[PDB]
Amino acid sequence: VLGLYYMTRDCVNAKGEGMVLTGPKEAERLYRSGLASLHARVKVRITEYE
Amino acid sequence: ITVGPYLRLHQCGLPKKMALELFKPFIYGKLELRGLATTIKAAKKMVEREE
Amino acid sequence: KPLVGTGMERAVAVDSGVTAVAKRGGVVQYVDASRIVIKVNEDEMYPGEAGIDIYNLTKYTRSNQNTCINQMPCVSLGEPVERGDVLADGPSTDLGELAL
Amino acid sequence: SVTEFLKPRLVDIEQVSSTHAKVTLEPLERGFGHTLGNALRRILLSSMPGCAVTEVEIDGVLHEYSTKEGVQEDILEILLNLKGLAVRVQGKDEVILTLNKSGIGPVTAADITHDGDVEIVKPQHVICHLTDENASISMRIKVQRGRGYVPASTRERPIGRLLVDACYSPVERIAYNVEAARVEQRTDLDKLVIEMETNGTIDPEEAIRRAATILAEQLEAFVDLEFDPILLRPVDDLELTVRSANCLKAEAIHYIGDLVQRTEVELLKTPNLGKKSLTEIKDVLASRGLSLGMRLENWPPAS
Amino acid sequence: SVTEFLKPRLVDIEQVSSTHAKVTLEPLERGFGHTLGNALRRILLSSMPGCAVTEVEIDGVLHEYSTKEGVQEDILEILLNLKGLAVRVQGKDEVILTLNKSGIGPVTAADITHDGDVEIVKPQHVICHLTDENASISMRIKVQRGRGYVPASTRIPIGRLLVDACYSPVERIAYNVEAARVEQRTDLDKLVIEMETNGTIDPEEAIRRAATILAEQLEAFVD
Amino acid sequence: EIKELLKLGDLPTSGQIRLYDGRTGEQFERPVTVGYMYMLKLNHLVDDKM
Repeated sequence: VLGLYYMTRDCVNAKGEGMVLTGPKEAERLYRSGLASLHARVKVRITEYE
Repeated sequence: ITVGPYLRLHQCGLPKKMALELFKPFIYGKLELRGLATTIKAAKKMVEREE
Repeated sequence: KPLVGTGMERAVAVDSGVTAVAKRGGVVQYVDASRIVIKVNEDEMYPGEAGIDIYNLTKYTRSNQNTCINQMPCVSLGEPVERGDVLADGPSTDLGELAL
Repeated sequence: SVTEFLKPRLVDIEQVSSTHAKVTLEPLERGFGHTLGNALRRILLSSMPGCAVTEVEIDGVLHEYSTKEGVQEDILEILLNLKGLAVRVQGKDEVILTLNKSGIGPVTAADITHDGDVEIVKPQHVICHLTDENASISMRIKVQRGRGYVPASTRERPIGRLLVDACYSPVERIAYNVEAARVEQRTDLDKLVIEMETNGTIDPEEAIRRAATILAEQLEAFVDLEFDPILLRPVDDLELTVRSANCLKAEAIHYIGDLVQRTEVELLKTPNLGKKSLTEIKDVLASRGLSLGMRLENWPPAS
Repeated sequence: SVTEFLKPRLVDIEQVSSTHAKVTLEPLERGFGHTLGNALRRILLSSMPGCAVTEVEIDGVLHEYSTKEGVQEDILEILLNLKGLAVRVQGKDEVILTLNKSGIGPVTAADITHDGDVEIVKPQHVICHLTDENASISMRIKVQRGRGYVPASTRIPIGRLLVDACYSPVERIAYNVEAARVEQRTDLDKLVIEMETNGTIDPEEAIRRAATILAEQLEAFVD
Repeated sequence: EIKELLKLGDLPTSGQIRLYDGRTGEQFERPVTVGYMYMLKLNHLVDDKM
């Protein structure tokens, strides 16, 4: 619960704030390489199934 | 009991020295089945020696 | 020894009876991993007596819980000791301080 | 250019002391500093070969839970002291050193009997003390080469020989740092500094080379991509009579296993086989420790 | 017997798709699974040669947050669609392409002006949508060659809209370490790698090239 | 007094340092508390329970 709470939060003016991503995979690729923070507020293209 | 963080939801971790004692008659039957021990005493001795 | 203690270690260690404490002062005449022989000072000696104290240490004896009881010397050859000093460390003891 | 990685070289070696050293690798393209450093640290910590003491024998003692007259340390503490002796064996993978001492005083590593191949790097290493004038100690110390950590329990011996746990790794600790490399006309190159603390028995350059060799050797696969003998004796080994043997060969039973697997009811209904012959067959089987009605899987054994 | 280490024996490959693979290696010495996996992952994420779109220019649009009539989507959607374009370049290290299309429907990758030296691996990759009948889209696309990933915010004319550069052909790489045993030795490692590329190169080639790149960095030390 | 003693030994006053991951070499995102504690071994051995 602590880990899932820490990863799913937002911070004001983090590293990589305001950029646009083409999906979750690009988000993971950015986070692993250190270019963006886990709390940055971005705009991501998401596909959901109903 | 300790914690295994790698197990899946239907799995538990059992020490093998306990499993040898608990499942002994099944081991006797399996040893006899494939011919490794023609008699019960041979299988008992083989299990005792822990081959 | 505990790096952070409260100062009650020495009282518990000495007042427990697991460490060999000198009965009289003097100089360590002979120290060994199994015995200690102290040459008592002249003024504390009784008349008509060769003044020496012999301390036999207990080595690897069994306790009520099947643990080990073993005393180790903690003094050097030919060094002064005063009445009340600790000569051997019992189980869970470091230089007369309780150490669990 | 676009696909041309500058390849690091070993540039500088600094010897702060006998057990402390620094190594410099330069140059490094962006992102390779940590990539090389962490792998090298893991390999150096885990898999460096060395030499260690594995057995001891003292003349008067029988086990490590005793004490020797004239010695201030228990035998267990003497073994714990010998566990940390830093040796260097040059030619062989095994050696036996001898120590003899007498008289009041400390017994240190400088008192080990001299030998050619074996080198002691810490002559001041205290082994024990002698507190009696007419007291002596003499011991045989077994040293051998290995890697990792092999406890005594995991690995008959005469009474009086004492085993010791073996810690072979010479490396005590490794650290590393990445700095800015001042190459001629670029500012996007890194310099790796590896700080190494050992026990003095391995040279830093050979440690680095061994770690790199292990890594490159491991990196190749990626660029690439019983029945019991009595059951096997022929049935004619049994001393069967003529009629029983003819009946059995009339049923195509040539090995002991095939006869064994037949149940008694099946053999009762065998033509020309009277009950007397069946009882005789049971007798000859029971003489050797077998019975009719067993069950085997994966038969015949393809032979 | 002191300089010999265990090496993999069961290299199993499972292709979940044409660009998604899972590779299993076992057995390995204790702790080498993490070393090899992390080294390969860092190499494949951070440093891999590739070719990608860098900047764009559309005549009708001056600033990024403009609005182009006749196009169902918006400008940032067009940039996101372009960023995912997978192109192989063989001749040079800097090319220019142009897309001019009019009508109604999906403007896709197959409509880009065909150039022999360059190659598009997915002609069916959507670029944009045209709604009005009298709607025409004209744009120029610049492709360069590089390594890894370069955000557009690092490099800060008119209409020269910057696009994040993703040169490395790896879409996603992950790894895992499990327990494996030989008969006697039971504390061994097994390495599992799961990776997806963009279609320019197959996963096996990506792993081979990463291993080659890492192994060429150790030449000055290997005996 | 604890903070003064930490200052005397040239250690951070807050009592938290920066640790690194042993498997990936990557710094943990937040400072971690490191120190020395006195541990005991109680007389409940698994050799007896099994």
